[PDB]
Amino acid sequence: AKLHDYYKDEVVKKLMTEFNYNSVMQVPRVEKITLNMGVGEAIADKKLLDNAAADLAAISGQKPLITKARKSVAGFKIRQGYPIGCKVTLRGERMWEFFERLITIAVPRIRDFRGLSAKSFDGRGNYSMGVREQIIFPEIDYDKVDRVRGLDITITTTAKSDEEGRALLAAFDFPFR
Amino acid sequence: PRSLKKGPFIDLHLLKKVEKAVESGDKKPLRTWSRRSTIFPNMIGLTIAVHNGRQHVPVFVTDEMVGHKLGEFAPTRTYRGHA
Amino acid sequence: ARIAGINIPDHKHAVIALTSIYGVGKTRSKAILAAAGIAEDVKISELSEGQIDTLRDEVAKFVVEGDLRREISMSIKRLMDLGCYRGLRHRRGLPVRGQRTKTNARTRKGPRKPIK
Amino acid sequence: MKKDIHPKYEEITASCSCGNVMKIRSTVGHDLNLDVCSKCHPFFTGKQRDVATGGRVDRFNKRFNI
RNA sequence: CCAGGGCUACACACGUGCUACAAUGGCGCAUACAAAGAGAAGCGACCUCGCGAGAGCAAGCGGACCUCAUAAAGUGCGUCGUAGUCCGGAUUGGAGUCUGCAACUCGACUCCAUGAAGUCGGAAUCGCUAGUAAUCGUGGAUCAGAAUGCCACGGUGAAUAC
Ligand SMILES: [Mg+2]
Ligand SMILES: [Mg+2]
Ligand SMILES: [Mg+2]
Ligand SMILES: [Mg+2]
Ligand SMILES: [Mg+2]
Ligand SMILES: [Mg+2]
Ligand SMILES: [Mg+2]
Ligand SMILES: [Mg+2]
Ligand SMILES: [Mg+2]
Ligand SMILES: [Mg+2]
Ligand SMILES: [Mg+2]
Ligand SMILES: [Mg+2]
Ligand SMILES: [Zn+2]
Repeated sequence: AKLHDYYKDEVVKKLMTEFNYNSVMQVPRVEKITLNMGVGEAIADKKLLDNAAADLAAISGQKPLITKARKSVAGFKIRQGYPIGCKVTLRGERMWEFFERLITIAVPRIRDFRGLSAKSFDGRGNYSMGVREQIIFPEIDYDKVDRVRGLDITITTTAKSDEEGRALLAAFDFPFR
Repeated sequence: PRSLKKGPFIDLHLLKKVEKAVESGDKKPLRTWSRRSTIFPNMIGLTIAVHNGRQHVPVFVTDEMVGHKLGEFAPTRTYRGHA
Repeated sequence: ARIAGINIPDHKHAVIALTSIYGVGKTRSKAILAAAGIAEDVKISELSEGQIDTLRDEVAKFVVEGDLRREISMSIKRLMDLGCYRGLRHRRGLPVRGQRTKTNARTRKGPRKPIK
Repeated sequence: MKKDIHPKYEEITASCSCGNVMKIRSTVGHDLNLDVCSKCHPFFTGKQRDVATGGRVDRFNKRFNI
């Protein structure tokens, strides 16, 4: 957790100024960063579900939790209980070491990288963005791949409104636009 | 395209028409049969209704129409489809 | 063996494997290596690590992968919204360069549509 | 964390074209080479010059002079 | 009589062609071998620039004298080693040159970026008996410009006919 010490010493005192907080507990922080692969093509065979979890475990070094269908719908042709995705919940020491490689190594490797949106914080601080390529990480070999996946990022935080979460991540010099 | 040591091509009459238009200061639709003349930057901001073989259809010249020609905005055939 | 924001192949030669960049051909890649100072028949693998560094400083001055896909999409959409003759042919799927469309217009229109 | 199920994880050291010799913790196993650190990539001076919308009149008067 | 437009349109149907789907080939480099033609408002050496089509200055010839003019396939050496590829070249983006009052509709050509279909084609059908077929170049007439067409020329050169 390199960037966590950078949060504690300099990002807190910055945010105390521009929002006039009257308690050290009132400043925003981040709770968790969640990485979802919605792999719908596992209903054809379990072979593609198994190699998608070998990707995202190599990216973020925890074991992925396979998700299941909440309700059984016919427009997508799934029952109630079919495995339809995976996820990893990152917290604490392991959270910032994804967020270190994220805004330094992994994100500027995107083909035709222009920058990210900022109207994308759903009212209550929580940023969620999606990535179009699992190749961008320095983990997976470019030649050893077989099938292209895709995932997203969800940065849950303790910001009260839409504005405080934009100013939180901006003091981590986040590459908006 | 026309050569560059020759320079641009324009009719001598439409050059006198646009000059007389800007010097007088009108927004009257100038009707001219010069589809073969290249638009000059004094023609920007005027309505110049260039003929298409059948009638006169108006063109209000914006910025991005400088190196083009007037015939490109006056379509000379007509086509909706076969069925 | 990684040049210009894409991956360039390993076991192909010098001037050939650079043509994987959207923006160079056989001629412009000879301009890369004759300026930099590398022989042309070595592969992109077994180029040294002081060789891949400077080779992008030859590449960066060209308008390439993302910088070149946007200005073509800016060029064609600029022809769309003026109302020129060219952009009418870009929004109607009928070719632009004067060619006969009575017969042999099978690229811009796609292959043959049967009558229904 | 459970001592059996997880993949390995260890400090590696990442080298970029910007002269960075940077230290992370990653599941690669070997070392790492980069091309774009977030200190060099055209993100604060690149998006400015790459647009270049260009003066339409200066397309016309660079070609010639009357 | 005149200016612009049309004869160049395109859900589509048939006839005749050129280029292809590659190694008996592509590219690069060196290097051998023709015949028939035209030319005065014509063809336009060398030199000088230009990535190049060209431009500049400007000899030479009414022509077995001079120019158009460099034949290509081939051979020597070298590489790429079966992939939609160092095969194929369509198609579009930005620049150009030229002839021409004038290149938007609606010209040819150059340079650079893009790099489709196509991996030998169902039934059916055509040409050809020897310097033929196959192959690869080259000239000419119409013509300001604009040949995969038409007419003419040589190089290589088969299989087979009970
Ligand atoms: Mg390329
Ligand atoms: Mg008339
Ligand atoms: Mg006709
Ligand atoms: Mg048919
Ligand atoms: Mg080729
Ligand atoms: Mg060969
Ligand atoms: Mg020269
Ligand atoms: Mg194909
Ligand atoms: Mg080419
Ligand atoms: Mg094959
Ligand atoms: Mg002739
Ligand atoms: Mg002619
Ligand atoms: Zn780099």
